[PDB]
Amino acid sequence: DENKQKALAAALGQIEKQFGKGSIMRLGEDRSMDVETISTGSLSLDIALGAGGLPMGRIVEIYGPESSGKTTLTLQVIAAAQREGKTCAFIDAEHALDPIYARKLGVDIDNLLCSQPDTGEQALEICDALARSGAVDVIVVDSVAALTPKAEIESQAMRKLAGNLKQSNTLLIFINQNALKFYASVRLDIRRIGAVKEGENVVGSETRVKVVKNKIAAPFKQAEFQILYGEGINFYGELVDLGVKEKLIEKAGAWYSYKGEKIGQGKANATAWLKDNPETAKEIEKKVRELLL
Amino acid sequence: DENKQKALAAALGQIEKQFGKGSIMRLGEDRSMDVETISTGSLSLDIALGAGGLPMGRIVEIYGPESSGKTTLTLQVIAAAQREGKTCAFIDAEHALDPIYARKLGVDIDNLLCSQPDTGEQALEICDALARSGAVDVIVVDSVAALTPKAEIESQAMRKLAGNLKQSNTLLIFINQNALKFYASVRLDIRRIGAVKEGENVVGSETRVKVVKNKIAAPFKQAEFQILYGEGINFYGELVDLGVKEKLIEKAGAWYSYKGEKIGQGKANATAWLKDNPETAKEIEKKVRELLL
Amino acid sequence: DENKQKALAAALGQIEKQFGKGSIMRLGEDRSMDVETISTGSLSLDIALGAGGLPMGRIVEIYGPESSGKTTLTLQVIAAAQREGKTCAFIDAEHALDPIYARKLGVDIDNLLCSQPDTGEQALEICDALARSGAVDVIVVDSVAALTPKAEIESQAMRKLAGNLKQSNTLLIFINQNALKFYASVRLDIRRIGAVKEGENVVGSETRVKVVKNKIAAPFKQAEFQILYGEGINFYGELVDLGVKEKLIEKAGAWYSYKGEKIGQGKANATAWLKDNPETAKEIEKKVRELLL
Amino acid sequence: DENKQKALAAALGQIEKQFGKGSIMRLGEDRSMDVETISTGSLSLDIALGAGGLPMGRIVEIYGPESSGKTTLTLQVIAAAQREGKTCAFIDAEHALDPIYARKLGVDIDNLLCSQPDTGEQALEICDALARSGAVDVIVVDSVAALTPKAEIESQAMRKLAGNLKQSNTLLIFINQNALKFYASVRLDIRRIGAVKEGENVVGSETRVKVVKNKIAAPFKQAEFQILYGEGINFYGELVDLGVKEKLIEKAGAWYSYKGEKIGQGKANATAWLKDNPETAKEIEKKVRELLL
Amino acid sequence: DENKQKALAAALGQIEKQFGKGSIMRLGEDRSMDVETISTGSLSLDIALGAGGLPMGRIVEIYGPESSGKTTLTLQVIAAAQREGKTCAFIDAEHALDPIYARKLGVDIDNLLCSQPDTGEQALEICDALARSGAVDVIVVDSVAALTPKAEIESQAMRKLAGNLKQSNTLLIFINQNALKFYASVRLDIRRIGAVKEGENVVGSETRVKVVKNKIAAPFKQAEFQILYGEGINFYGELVDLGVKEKLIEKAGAWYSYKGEKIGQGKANATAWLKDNPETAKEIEKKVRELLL
Amino acid sequence: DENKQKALAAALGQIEKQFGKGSIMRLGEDRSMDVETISTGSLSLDIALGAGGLPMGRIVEIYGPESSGKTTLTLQVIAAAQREGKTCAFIDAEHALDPIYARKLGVDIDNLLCSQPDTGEQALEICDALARSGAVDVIVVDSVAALTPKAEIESQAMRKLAGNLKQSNTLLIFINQNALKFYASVRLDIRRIGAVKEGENVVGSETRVKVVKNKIAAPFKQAEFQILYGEGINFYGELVDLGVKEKLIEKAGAWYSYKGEKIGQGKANATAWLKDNPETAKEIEKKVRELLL
Ligand SMILES: Nc1ncnc2c1ncn2[C@@H]1O[C@H](COP(=O)(O)OP(=O)(O)O)[C@@H](O)[C@H]1O
Ligand SMILES: Nc1ncnc2c1ncn2[C@@H]1O[C@H](COP(=O)(O)OP(=O)(O)O)[C@@H](O)[C@H]1O
Ligand SMILES: Nc1ncnc2c1ncn2[C@@H]1O[C@H](COP(=O)(O)OP(=O)(O)O)[C@@H](O)[C@H]1O
Ligand SMILES: Nc1ncnc2c1ncn2[C@@H]1O[C@H](COP(=O)(O)OP(=O)(O)O)[C@@H](O)[C@H]1O
Ligand SMILES: Nc1ncnc2c1ncn2[C@@H]1O[C@H](COP(=O)(O)OP(=O)(O)O)[C@@H](O)[C@H]1O
Ligand SMILES: Nc1ncnc2c1ncn2[C@@H]1O[C@H](COP(=O)(O)OP(=O)(O)O)[C@@H](O)[C@H]1O
Ligand SMILES: [Mg+2]
Ligand SMILES: [Mg+2]
Ligand SMILES: [Mg+2]
Ligand SMILES: [Mg+2]
Ligand SMILES: [Mg+2]
Ligand SMILES: [Mg+2]
Ligand SMILES: [Mg+2]
Ligand SMILES: [Mg+2]
Ligand SMILES: [Mg+2]
Ligand SMILES: [Mg+2]
Ligand SMILES: [Mg+2]
Ligand SMILES: [Mg+2]
Ligand SMILES: [Mg+2]
Ligand SMILES: [Mg+2]
Ligand SMILES: [Mg+2]
Ligand SMILES: [Mg+2]
Ligand SMILES: [Mg+2]
Ligand SMILES: [Mg+2]
Ligand SMILES: [Mg+2]
Ligand SMILES: [Mg+2]
Ligand SMILES: [Mg+2]
Ligand SMILES: [Mg+2]
Ligand SMILES: [Mg+2]
Ligand SMILES: [Mg+2]
Repeated sequence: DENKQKALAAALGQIEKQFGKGSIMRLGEDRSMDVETISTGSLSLDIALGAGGLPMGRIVEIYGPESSGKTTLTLQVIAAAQREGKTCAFIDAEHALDPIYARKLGVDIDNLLCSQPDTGEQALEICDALARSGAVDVIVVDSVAALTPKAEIESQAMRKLAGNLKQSNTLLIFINQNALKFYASVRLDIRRIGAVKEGENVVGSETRVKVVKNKIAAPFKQAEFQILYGEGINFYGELVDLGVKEKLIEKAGAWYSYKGEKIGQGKANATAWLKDNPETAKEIEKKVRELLL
Repeated sequence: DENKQKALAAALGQIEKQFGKGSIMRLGEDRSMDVETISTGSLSLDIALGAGGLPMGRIVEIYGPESSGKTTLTLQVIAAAQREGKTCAFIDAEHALDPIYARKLGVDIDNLLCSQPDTGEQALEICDALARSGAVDVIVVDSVAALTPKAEIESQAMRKLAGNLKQSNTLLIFINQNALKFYASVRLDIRRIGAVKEGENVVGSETRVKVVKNKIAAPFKQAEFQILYGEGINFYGELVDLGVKEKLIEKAGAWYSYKGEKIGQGKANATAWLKDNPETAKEIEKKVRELLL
Repeated sequence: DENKQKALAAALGQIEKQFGKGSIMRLGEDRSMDVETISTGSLSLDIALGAGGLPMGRIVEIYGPESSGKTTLTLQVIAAAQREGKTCAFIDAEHALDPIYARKLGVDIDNLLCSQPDTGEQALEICDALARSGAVDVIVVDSVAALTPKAEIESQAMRKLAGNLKQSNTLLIFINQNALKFYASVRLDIRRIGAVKEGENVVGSETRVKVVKNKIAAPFKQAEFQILYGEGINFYGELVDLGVKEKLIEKAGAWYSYKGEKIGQGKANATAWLKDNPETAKEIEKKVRELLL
Repeated sequence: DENKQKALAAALGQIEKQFGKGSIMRLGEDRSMDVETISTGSLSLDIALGAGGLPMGRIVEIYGPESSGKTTLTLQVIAAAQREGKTCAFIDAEHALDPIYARKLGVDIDNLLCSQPDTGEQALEICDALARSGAVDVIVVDSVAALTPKAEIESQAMRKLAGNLKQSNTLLIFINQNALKFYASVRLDIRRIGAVKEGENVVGSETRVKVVKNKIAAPFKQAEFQILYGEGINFYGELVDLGVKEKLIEKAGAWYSYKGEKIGQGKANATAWLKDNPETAKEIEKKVRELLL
Repeated sequence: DENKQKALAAALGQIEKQFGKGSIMRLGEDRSMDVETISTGSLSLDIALGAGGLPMGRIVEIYGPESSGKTTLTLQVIAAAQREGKTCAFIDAEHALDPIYARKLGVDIDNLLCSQPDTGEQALEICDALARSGAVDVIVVDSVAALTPKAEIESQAMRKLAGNLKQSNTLLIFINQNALKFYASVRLDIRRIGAVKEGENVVGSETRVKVVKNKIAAPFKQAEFQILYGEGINFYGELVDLGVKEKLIEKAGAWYSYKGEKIGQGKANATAWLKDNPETAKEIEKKVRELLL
Repeated sequence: DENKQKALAAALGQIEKQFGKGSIMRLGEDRSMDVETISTGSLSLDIALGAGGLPMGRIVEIYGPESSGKTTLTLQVIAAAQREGKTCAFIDAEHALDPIYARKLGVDIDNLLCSQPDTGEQALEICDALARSGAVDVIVVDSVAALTPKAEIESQAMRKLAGNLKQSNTLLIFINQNALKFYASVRLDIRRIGAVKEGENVVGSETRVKVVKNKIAAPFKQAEFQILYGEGINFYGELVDLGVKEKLIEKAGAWYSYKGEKIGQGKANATAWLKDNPETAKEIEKKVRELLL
């Protein structure tokens, strides 16, 4: 019993000492590695990640079918980073960025560095150079599948990239539509699981993200949220549901209320209220994070 | 005659003395090695295994095509072990565990240890460390085919692992989609042999498991059962068929009855009755096991 | 002339005296060594072997591509031996025996001894121990190619094995997919040379076995027969063709007849008739053997 | 001049007296030792050998890559010998003789003596015993490379063998895929130098044999012929070419004619004509031999 | 000074009187012993030999790796000798002479004497008998390494051979792949130092011969030339280079010219011109020899 | 004390008077016999020899494994002698001299006398005749081990040779790969102790020479230097190290400087500078010699 508990603790400790704190974990442990993170723009996903956002200095992979929300997520990560004065770069092989939508999500387009590489090797070399500069905080590559080998147009790189990103504390996200599978500290499976309709017209998509790999906190948690056309992740909608779940917001059938006052009849109205009262929303969000992180 | 019977008995005895009781057996012998086991969650498979479940302290291999039920089986083994207060670990290289489905199968996710190794060598070293701790009862590796060599990403280990697992009495299961082939005490070939439909819609799969290698009891026995989507192995369905086979449950055409009373018209209803009357089901299961083990 | 005939007879006699009766032979001689044999389940192969089956106390090798019929042949040898009350053992390194198919071929699975060795050395030692017991009549090793050396997993043996098998009169068959090449008294090359179709669907395979080495009777004879899925060697089909060849069964174009009566139109129907009239079939088989052996 | 011619003649005569007529020769001399021979089945090779076939009482080596035609040649030698009522033996270590193909080549399989020795020493002892009998005319050993030493399975012999073969006038051919190199009177290098196609399908092989050692006539001559699948050496094709070369058969562009009459348009048709008119073919063959031997 | 010059001249003279003119030499002396020679077929090698070819009545050794050009050289020596009406003999232990290639090199195959000895002792005795005849001008032994001692198959000879060859003025060349090392008057080290390609395909080999021992003229000179497949030594190519070196042929960058006229652009074309204009080539060759010999 | 010092001085003096100045010495004495010498081409070895080079009129032995640098050393001795107008002879039994390499080392090949003796006795007699001429300054015999006795091919000499060499003041070096051991005044043990690489490719060998016997100065000193392929002993490299050792050249970490100016960064560059500025190099060399000799 106690003897076995001590033997297990020691064994797990030796494993962590040899391979790192995130090398083995109990799926239910409420502990996370002390790591600097950048918000994904989704409250439920920041919670599912355990650390409250994506880890700096690491490689992250986000994959899923076209239109599942990969680009939207990375643009919101960039916006979050830029708000904190961080320098971001976008390595593009898709040729599909919409600056109007990006600005809507909060991205400072004017200060976003961008490269549209001729070959996959050039793209990786540019990433490594930005990584080695110690002056770039976030790099987004969209997408992996578009990176065509030079030889074709006419593993070793990943190892060096990972090392350089770690040394400079640079977060790098690969959007994908074994090297990456193994070098990534976080891998996200994102998919559209339904449509959001304001009556009879489709205005967005119901989205689900599974954290299939997580080396900074317990893996396999999931997040669900809506992505509204031209607006991005419906953060306040997530806050309504999580506020209720943590018993910070009461739901009397269809009426939602906070601290004894109604904020809206129906999730849509409750969401709008939080959005129009950001100072209070920030307090609820802060409370939710303290409880679930 | 008698002289030859004694010569054969002595020869087989010498073989067993030199290489172990399971080194040679008569395929029809109703004897099994005294070994501690953990249920697979399938009554027919526990029977096919001869010992009533998978043997602790040994290496087991379960292989078959994608979606044949390998993960489902290992999760039900984990659930069975945890119910008995055993400590389990999941070494993942697939990045595909669904905790919602796992909890449905009975797994205590919160207490499940999990590791997502960077390389095949790291995965094996972690297994060995858990094995040497003497504090881990069940280790599941999913999957063998995903374990990529470090050198690639940028036999000797099996021998030590097997020895350590034996010393600590730790069961280790490798999911695969010559080292393993020879070090494993039990090897299971699992495959989907049909679809289960509740009318016009597919709700599960007809499954067949062949015990192709068994060093704890006679090999080559087979098990057949259904795996229902979101529910796992249809144990009560197996109990209906085995109860009838052992003449514990009578089948009057389409009506099934127990001790003179009808439990259901059609296998589906009979199955539901056993499921809703677990105390009686446990008695029938106990009877079946005593007769076939 | 006569002087040369006597000189040749004496020389051949001296060779046989020094190395054994089967050390030299005329390929056309209708003489075979007096040796106890076990049927292969194929009438044409028993004939091609010259002695009417495989020789007890000797080593036999059967090799050919996967699915050529090696296992089927050895299972039918086991069934034939068991029918005569002989004790058989199956040394398995393939982990692929199907007891349902085996029982269909006539094998008494319950009484079949089985070993699934960890290493090639262990397998050979088990064979030798069974050989030295004087209580095992037939040993089948499947397969040679799967016997991995212990050193790898982490000639001298053949000599002793051959001697022990001879002393106990134990037949041992090695299934293979220079030691064996030279120690074997019979070596069979088996291959699939076509498909058998009952209309538009494949129901079996056309098979050809060449006796490439034979130390008990003249080598190089061949046998041709069908192996039907789930049924094994089509013995009665061979009997139809051989009965006709030896003029015991008449064939009037498409109609086959025996002793003035039609047994079937087309080989398939004639085969079915013999199968349903075993007492007569046994007489024809006996006649064929007396004529060709 | 004349003095030097006489000195050379005397010196060569002394050499021959001391070591044998074939100890030294002028490569262009049209003289051959009076020796009994057996045809190889190839007209060009019988010519290249100088004596018209292989010499009895001597050792011959035929070597070349697999499928070059070694076995085919030896089987045709056996057929030629048997046609003359000679007794032949086949010492086999290859376990690959096809009696159907052999009969096609003219071999009297029923009367062919055969031995499949356990060791290289046993094979040589059997050869020597057959050699000493004075009752065996031709011995073929296939192959040298397969003769494994007893010690391994668990020069002095060649000297005695050669002496015994000489005394009994027995021809012995070793098929190989320094002892032999030096004891052999004839050594043949055979190789496939192309494919023979009847349109778009391969039906045979273009073959070339070099007489690299010849102690009965001038060495280094070459022979070229085709070996057709299932038929053996295309003798009549050689006869067409040699008949033309010796101006016995005229070739008017594509039309071949004999004694003023066309026998075929194209080598294939001319060959067929000779084959269908053997009595005339034999006369042409006889003429060619008288001119080139 | 002068006194020392006279003392040295006398000492060297006494040495030569006691051991022979070639017993000591100045490496740069442009003097050679008056000896009859036979061309090697290589202009640069005849020059490197100092005497203009190999010396008659002496023993010569030519050694080097397989395919370096040893046989080619000896065949060209034989061709040169035969052109002058000399009688040549080939003592073969290699069994590899190609008469087609030999005729291409100029060898009169029909008149070439050949022996294929059973033992090394027999080969040497045959050489000695040919040597003592006084009727053989050139003897080539290929090869030394193949001469196996009789005792094995089941110095003193060299001394007698050398004496007999000297008395009859017979040149003997040993091809090798201390007796010979010391009895030989000339020893040649030949090796392939590159490939000759007519574009992208290999058509020959770049060859280098070092005169490591020379008792008829200064040793250690070297020769470089090409050996073209099926053609032998590229003599005209050597003539182009030597003609230029001796300023008999002018080279204006890539254009070669003789007596004011262009003979070709590039060495290949210049070579072809000399080959097609042999009467002029012979004059240039004669000039080169007079200057370098 | 003083009495003992005088007794020792007298005793050593009597020994020297009776057997020669070099019959006994203090290993540390900085005195050497007044003897004419010829440089070895190695500055460190000339220093280790004590006299500044090899002594004329004496016998020297240089031995070591193949490729240790024996021939290179003797060729550089010959070059040094010839530069001073001395007459040199090369007695060869190796048949391996490369005149291209020799000229590179400074040897005047054209004026080098050379003999390639048939027997060991002939070689020694030629050496003695050259020795007695009083007109040869340096004789090199390569090698001792190759000198085969006449009797074999089919001490007393050393005594006379030594006497004659002494009388004529002729230096004779025996290259070896008790007579010599005792008659030699200097014996050198040379060996390769490493490889010299210009990056990743081997360009030379690190060499060590031990003066194991020295009758002209204190024995047992050692020399270390590099031998570069195609260039010989790296003299300037030795000068850099010795210049530094004697504080004539300063080394500031990696920078070498002379008289206040940098000559190169790294030994390689410093070496190159001395090589390109021979007039200064000669002054440094002269200084080093005055200090260490
Ligand atoms: N340019 C855009 N303008 C308005 N909405 C957009 C735009 N791009 C994406 N969206 C919204 O985001 C959802 C997911 O798109 P996106 O993040 O581009 O998917 P992915 O990169 O996975 O293909 C869309 O269904 C849409 O509602
Ligand atoms: N996450 C899941 N949710 C619901 N059913 C599942 C889930 N995973 C597996 N199953 C059920 O189990 C069956 C076999 O799946 P699984 O055990 O994952 O196969 P394998 O691991 O061999 O690929 C599926 O066909 C399905 O019915
Ligand atoms: N389990 C089985 N069930 C039904 N038929 C089988 C089975 N195993 C073999 N057969 C039949 O035998 C044929 C040859 O198979 P087998 O004897 O196993 O080949 P091998 O051992 O040479 O690989 C198959 O093509 C099939 O018709
Ligand atoms: N059993 C056979 N049936 C038909 N043709 C054969 C057979 N064996 C050999 N041949 C023919 O002879 C050619 C050479 O075969 P073979 O004499 O066996 O070669 P080797 O003995 O040198 O390996 C083949 O390419 C084929 O055309
Ligand atoms: N039979 C041949 N036919 C065509 N070229 C040949 C032949 N034999 C030799 N050669 C040419 O001569 C070169 C050297 O061969 P050879 O003189 O036989 O070498 P060695 O006797 O030293 O082994 C070959 O690389 C080839 O270009
Ligand atoms: N012919 C040559 N060409 C270029 N370098 C040579 C030559 N001969 C010797 N060397 C150089 O001298 C080193 C020693 O060779 P050498 O003096 O011949 O050794 P030894 O005579 O002791 O066998 C070689 O490792 C090589 O670097
Ligand atoms: Mg670490
Ligand atoms: Mg941890
Ligand atoms: Mg996108
Ligand atoms: Mg561009
Ligand atoms: Mg990681
Ligand atoms: Mg044991
Ligand atoms: Mg047992
Ligand atoms: Mg799975
Ligand atoms: Mg085991
Ligand atoms: Mg016997
Ligand atoms: Mg017999
Ligand atoms: Mg099988
Ligand atoms: Mg045998
Ligand atoms: Mg004789
Ligand atoms: Mg002759
Ligand atoms: Mg063959
Ligand atoms: Mg012979
Ligand atoms: Mg003389
Ligand atoms: Mg001279
Ligand atoms: Mg050659
Ligand atoms: Mg000589
Ligand atoms: Mg003295
Ligand atoms: Mg002294
Ligand atoms: Mg040397």
